Amino acid sequence: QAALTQPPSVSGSPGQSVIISCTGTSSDIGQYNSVSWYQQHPDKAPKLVIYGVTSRPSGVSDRFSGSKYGDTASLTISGLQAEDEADYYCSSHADENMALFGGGTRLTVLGQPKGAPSVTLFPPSSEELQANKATLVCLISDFYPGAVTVAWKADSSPVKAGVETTTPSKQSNNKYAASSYLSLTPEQWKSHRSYSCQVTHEGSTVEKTVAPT
Amino acid sequence: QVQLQESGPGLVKPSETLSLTCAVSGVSINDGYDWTWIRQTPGKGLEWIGYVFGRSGNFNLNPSLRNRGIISKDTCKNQFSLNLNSATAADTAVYFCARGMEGLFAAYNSLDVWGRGLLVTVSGASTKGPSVFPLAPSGGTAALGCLVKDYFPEPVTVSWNSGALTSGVHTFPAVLQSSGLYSLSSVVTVPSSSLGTQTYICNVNHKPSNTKVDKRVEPK
Repeated sequence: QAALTQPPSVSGSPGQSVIISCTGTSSDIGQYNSVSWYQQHPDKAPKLVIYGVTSRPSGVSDRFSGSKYGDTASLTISGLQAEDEADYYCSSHADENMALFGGGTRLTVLGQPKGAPSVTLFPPSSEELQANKATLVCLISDFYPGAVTVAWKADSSPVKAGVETTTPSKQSNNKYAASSYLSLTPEQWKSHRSYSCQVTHEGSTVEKTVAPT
Repeated sequence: QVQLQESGPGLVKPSETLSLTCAVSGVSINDGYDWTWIRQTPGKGLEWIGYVFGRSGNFNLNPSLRNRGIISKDTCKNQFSLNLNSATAADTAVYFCARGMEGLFAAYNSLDVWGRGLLVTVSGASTKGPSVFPLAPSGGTAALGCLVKDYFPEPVTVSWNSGALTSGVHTFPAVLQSSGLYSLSSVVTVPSSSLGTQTYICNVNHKPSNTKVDKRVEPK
């Protein structure tokens, strides 16, 4: 039983429509009327939006509609809003008493204003130094779109060792956030002019700097 | 009114079996529903695991878990369970218990009721509580925070002043280090005139290690 195939990415403008495809075979989507669509926001349980190909559960907007043609099912979203921005999964019954999932489709709603990252750099705490360790903390937030590169500099010379950096993640204001850590010896911390954290958002670079004082 | 609540260890060792229960309230576990399990490796898609039918107690799993998995029901305490034997790193995921709509054909495919999800990590590494370091402040406002360093496994929770402080708070997702340990940070922006008078307490909780910390963050 082959997997259901969805497009990984899909986009639309506010007020407009978007159609998401789920392709199966003649013996699942083609044979049965048991196609479901699920909506999932970050760090939440998915939510039933469509079942039985065309039906809506209690409390689901009329803007969501399902259909199918041959081996392919489709979810249509009209009156596109920013809160419709989520991951969408199709599913179907498959014989031998099982359900098949699609790979999911990420829906992007166009027209979100660009934002520049707010950067906060922290020096090693006295308590950590007293534990003979040192950690720099670069906190990056409120940027859109969610692409950011991070460079560290001892005085002004690049440094890549002892650097762990997280992937971006969506905040509750649809902006993105990330963090970068520089592990060090108290020696390296003490024996330098100033360590710097520079954040490159699309084109521009914001820099913050701490000093051993 | 049908509530589904996952329960179980968030850390299992390789080769051991992964066990989870779903507590069902508001209806009987013996009613004609498909009690279903779903899992999601963080950052990836949905996997359909299988179900039990309430009336019969008959269960089925997907073809790739059929040799390691059982889903059954507990009639004494109104639950259904998932047991996955021979656990490996591929089994690390967030697990959901779910409910299929009443009386539907293939109800296990039309899941309208869900649990909150439970993350379980599969690793040989041991439970390690974090170290909490205060991030002391230095234009009208100032930034201070907590550093939650080197813990395992996920997750931890952070609050400021037991929830009383919410404005200007940003708690960041953890970084996974090559050591295999996690670290995260929380930061809050406050009026600089309130430093030295207003108490600022970072509340850190790491349930896997039973560690609870109330770190005071102070200037100078």
